[PDB]
Amino acid sequence: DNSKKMFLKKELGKNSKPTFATKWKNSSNNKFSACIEGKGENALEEGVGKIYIKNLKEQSKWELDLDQDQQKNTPKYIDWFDDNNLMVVISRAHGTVSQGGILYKVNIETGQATELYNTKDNKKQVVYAVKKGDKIDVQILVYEDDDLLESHEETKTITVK
Repeated sequence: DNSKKMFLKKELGKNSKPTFATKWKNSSNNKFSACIEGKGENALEEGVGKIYIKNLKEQSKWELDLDQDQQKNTPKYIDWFDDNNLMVVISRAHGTVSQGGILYKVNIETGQATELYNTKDNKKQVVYAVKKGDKIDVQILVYEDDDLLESHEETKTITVK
């Protein structure tokens, strides 16, 4: 596979619960639920956020942490890809320009991640995505130049397997 162990699965106590997270987005089959803890209600606060997952049936709780030596990157936007994987946007943890980045397919159990949309341009950031069947609508924020004073948005529909 063209995947890398980007995330570390860390089990959590039954008493534990997020205190500064985005709203819980349920899985399509309503078996699981996920959110980003550590960056506020809309993940706009600075810092390295953690993806919090909940097995609604078994009442289990765990977190997916970005395996990194320095606290530079963070999950910025998450949504469901299927019943076992998430769509995760990984952006810089600090700064005012870092609204988006690269879109990945992340396994909620193994933390194994594969790219879905990488623009290979730091002036072109994936900010979020919406999936409907085999198609994903990817929003990209394009900055015109290195001054980062002028931007525009794009919608790109990608086909998946």
